[PDB]
Amino acid sequence: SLLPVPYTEAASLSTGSTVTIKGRPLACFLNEPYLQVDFHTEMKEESDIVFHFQVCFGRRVVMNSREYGAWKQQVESKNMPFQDGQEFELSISVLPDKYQVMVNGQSSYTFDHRIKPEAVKMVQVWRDISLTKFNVSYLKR
Amino acid sequence: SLLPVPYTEAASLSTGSTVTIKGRPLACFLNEPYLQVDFHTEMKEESDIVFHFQVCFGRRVVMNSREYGAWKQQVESKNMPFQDGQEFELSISVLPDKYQVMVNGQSSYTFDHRIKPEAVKMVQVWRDISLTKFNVSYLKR
Repeated sequence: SLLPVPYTEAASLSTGSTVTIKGRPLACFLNEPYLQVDFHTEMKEESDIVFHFQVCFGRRVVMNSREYGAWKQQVESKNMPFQDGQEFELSISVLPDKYQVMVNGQSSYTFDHRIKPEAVKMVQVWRDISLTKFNVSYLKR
Repeated sequence: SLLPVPYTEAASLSTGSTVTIKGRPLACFLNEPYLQVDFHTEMKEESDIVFHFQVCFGRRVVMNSREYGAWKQQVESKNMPFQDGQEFELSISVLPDKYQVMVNGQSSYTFDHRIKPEAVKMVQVWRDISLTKFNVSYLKR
């Protein structure tokens, strides 16, 4: 749709920041489209990932970090609030201890900080979605 | 790039048909972009899949069929002729007994027919690639 995918935006995060994403899967859930959101430490796509969030729509979600080039301990969830064929609204809030992921207004996943969120310099949203909205909030000190 | 992705084309296949695909991954291999090619029995994306070919670039390839809505026996290969950051040329030939997948001119995967190739009505190419060329040959009786 409107925004380019893969979508990359320079970003800074700290406690109180919110990343808001509105989009739609490009395929029915039977075909297992993916969504991935990565919070990177540099603008380069091969840079480390403080927070990796990968949805296989209809199946599972995996979360991880990639540190000095290596994936660390995977967290896997079978929670699946996303609805087949529907637009979704994803909110990722930076809390003192964790990221909190809201899906269509419902708390759905959390991930404890492994690296300070201040290390983030870039957010990438990619895989099998169209994107109509992306925002990072910058209202807090 | 040039062609829309996801890419869908109505198609017919029989012995001697060749499907030729030229494209490039949208991400470095460290980020595990995917490529998927599905030969469908109807134009609808939820239709059965006579031949499913899914590359996780740098990692593995899985092949399967989806019959009456259900995935059948997965075949997994660790053969990985695709090169990080490079354009690829994929050829899929319909042989009497199997599909043969050539990558950059090199025989790389085969998959025995589970359903007659004459059941195919559509080909879809999707996931994390750009596409510059897609062709189905129609020269044989």
